[PDB]
Amino acid sequence: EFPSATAKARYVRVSATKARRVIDLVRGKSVEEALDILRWAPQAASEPVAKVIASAAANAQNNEGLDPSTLVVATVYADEGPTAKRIRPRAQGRAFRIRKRTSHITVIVESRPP
Amino acid sequence: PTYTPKAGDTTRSWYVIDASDVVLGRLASAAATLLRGKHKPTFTPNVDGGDFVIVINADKIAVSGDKLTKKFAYRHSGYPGGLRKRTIGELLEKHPTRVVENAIIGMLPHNKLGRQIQKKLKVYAGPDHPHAAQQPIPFEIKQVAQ
Amino acid sequence: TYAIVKTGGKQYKVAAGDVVKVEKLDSEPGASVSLPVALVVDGANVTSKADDLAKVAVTAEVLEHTKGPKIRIHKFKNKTGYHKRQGHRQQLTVLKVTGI
Amino acid sequence: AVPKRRMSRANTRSRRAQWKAEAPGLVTVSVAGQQRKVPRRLLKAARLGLVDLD
Amino acid sequence: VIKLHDLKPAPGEKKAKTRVGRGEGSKGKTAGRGTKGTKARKNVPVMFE
Amino acid sequence: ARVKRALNAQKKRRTVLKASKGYRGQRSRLYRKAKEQQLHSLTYAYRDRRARKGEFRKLWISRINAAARANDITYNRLIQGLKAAGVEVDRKNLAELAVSDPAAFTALVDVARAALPEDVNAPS
RNA sequence: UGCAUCCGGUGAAGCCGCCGAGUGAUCGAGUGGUGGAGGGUGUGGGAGUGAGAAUGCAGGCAUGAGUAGCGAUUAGGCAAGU
RNA sequence: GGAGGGGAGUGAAAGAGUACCUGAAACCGUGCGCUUACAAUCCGUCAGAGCCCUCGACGUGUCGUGGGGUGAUGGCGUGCCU
Repeated sequence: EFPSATAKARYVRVSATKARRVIDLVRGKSVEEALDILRWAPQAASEPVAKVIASAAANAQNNEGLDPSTLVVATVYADEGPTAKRIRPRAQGRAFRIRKRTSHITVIVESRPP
Repeated sequence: PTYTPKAGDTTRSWYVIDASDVVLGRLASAAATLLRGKHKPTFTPNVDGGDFVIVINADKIAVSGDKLTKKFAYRHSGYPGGLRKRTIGELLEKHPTRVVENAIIGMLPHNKLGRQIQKKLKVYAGPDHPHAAQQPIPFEIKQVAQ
Repeated sequence: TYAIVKTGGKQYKVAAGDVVKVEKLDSEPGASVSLPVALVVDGANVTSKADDLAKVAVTAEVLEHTKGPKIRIHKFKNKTGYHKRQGHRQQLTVLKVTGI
Repeated sequence: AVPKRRMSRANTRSRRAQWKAEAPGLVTVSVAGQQRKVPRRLLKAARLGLVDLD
Repeated sequence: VIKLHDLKPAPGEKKAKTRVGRGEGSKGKTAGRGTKGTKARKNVPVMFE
Repeated sequence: ARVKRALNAQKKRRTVLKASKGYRGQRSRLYRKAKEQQLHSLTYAYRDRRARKGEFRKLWISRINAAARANDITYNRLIQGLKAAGVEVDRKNLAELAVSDPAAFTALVDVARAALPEDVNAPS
């Protein structure tokens, strides 16, 4: 067990698959390494995920009083949030559904020692 | 309850069969028996508790009738017209051990445990084998009477 | 030593102190039933003759009457509508063998 | 054409795992004194100053 | 003393309604009509042969 | 009165889905597909409880045959000799002896070989 | 629902479980968790009383799939800015 | 940047945060245990190795009237409805 701090970005306008694609690069990694990865990652979901990780880090630093050096992304997961529905019109009068998916990106950083 | 082997009960013994003037199916049935473990009272059909079986002088196996020329070992490549047949004499002069192998493999179960049991089968065309360190017991193919 | 005790229309290999589940006996816990045998093995010597065995019994203390596992039957035949649910807990007795 | 049957969870996930991202390999750079991490592709431009290091 | 909770119908006075189409352990899936025909969805007149 | 049937309905669903743990895919997750398998599963269990007696008999026989042929006798003549000697021992315990008391098995083999005739292939 | 009883903010129902029970539908005045306000039992009365199927209806969610496509026949680019 | 969140506070309760009573399932994830990359699987059943957990006992880890989860492997096995 370790001291920890959490963050959640709820109702993010990206899909949970496209969030997981980048989360899987940073799970278990240090916060510094994770933020660098997500900085230099071409995927757009890297930005929200990095915002959340930075938020949890700053929460550990300010609210909980932990050194940002010792921080690891001990847990992180995206959850398929709400899903707005739209109608794309198509050929021959038919109407296909479009799903604007959202995600809840939850991060829990731990201050594991070296 | 009824006995089941547990992780160290499977003892392995090495047997060696001289296949000189011995009938092919006779030998193969005996060897499959030993390889499966039917000769053992610890026999459990979900366990390869059998014994290792060396076969020597496989080239001197005995085949009755015109089987040496009119029994074919067939094989398919997966391709059309990819049926290649080879008689038992052709197979004996090319790859001697293959006839004894194929016989035993057919006499064995066609399953994952059968595959595991094949590994205990060693077949050699001469009278000599390298598995002497294992101290194999000679196994004469008897017939229990009644 | 050990023996092969006949009871419940079946046979059970037992020795003294061995606890065995058998079919229901018309007895009560703490009672000491005496059961016939089919074979006795006092190590090497093997008693197998019927008279020599009928001169022998096996004492066993009834510990408790119990019930076996729940068998759940659901007979089914396709395209008929035939289902038939049924259950079973077989009554059993636990015997601790005490002497042979 | 169309899919005859609902793909099982196992197979769906078996290939959906292949839709991943290769993370970029990073290297250290000492621009403005600080040690930052960039790609080796961008190392030169970072030494120069053509890399927005947020 | 005889209260309202002591009142019971006589034996055999009340037979349970048979409920058809409520499972194959009962008069289910056809309601005793069989498979097909006029008699599977309608009733035939008595004045008809 | 109007009856919301979810309350009575979900019971069989809970039952089936709790019985269908360990199943792959839909068969563990969905009532309609777990139900299909619980039919097959309990049919198979009923069948197999009765075939289990045969399978264990087959196993015991295999082991007895092995031990017997190690004592230089066939299973059939062993059974013949035991029935002639009045040994009511069952194949389960014979197999257990063959595994655990080979000496006692040899003793029973000697008993059976004695009780056999002098020409087993004679009408008598 | 009639009647008679009983439980309940010292935590009802519902839901999730554990431990179990019944020949079966199923049970649990056995237990914990969640939860927050009505329920259980017996005896009768009445039913919008039990769904897995109707190319069933409605909602939600999957599979395909992070796939196709991102809508002409002109073409965008650099610098600077915000 | 905001959205959203974390501390702090209100509240009996924020596992009541204007997306809000309870908050099932499908569905989606994360984590732990077991298993699986020589194998032909109506997907289960019966037997069952090994691993893990648990309850008791003695003695100090092997045994049991045991219970569970996994399942190597073997046998059997042609979905439901109409």
